[PDB]
Amino acid sequence: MASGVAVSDGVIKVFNDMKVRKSSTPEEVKKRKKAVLFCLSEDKKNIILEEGKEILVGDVGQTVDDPYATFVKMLPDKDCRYALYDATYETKESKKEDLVFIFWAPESAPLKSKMIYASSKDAIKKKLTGIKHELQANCYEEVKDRCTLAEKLGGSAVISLEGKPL
Repeated sequence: MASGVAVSDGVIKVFNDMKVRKSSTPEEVKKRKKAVLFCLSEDKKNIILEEGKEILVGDVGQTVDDPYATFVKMLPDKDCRYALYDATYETKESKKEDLVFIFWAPESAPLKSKMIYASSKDAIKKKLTGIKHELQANCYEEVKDRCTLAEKLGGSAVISLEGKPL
């Protein structure tokens, strides 16, 4: 075989920011990374992060009518990626948000970017340290389903996944 994968540490650097809501004023809270999509290093054996594959939250009402759409959009089935999505629902009380690790691993992915990632599923967490929530999918229907992603946050009372998507 040829298994192997070593995180570049930074994966935690960006994760430590995803755990918390890096914001403050009204001109920042909207610029929160709703989901950070990672990607296997060039070496093909090191867990690292991307540069231009992170969807914000304010985009929903800034330059993106559908934020959740941007995800699956750049979430092909030929490229296993790791994303830390933080769905925002509005139950019978007030708008909230739940951080989750949308484990995107398309079973139809390339063995040259699948045999690692898959087996890497545990290697990555080595840095996450038992991530709170999670949601692994292998189909646009499973990843592009509000009801599904709304399960990790509690879709019992959730009237919407963003006052629109649901």
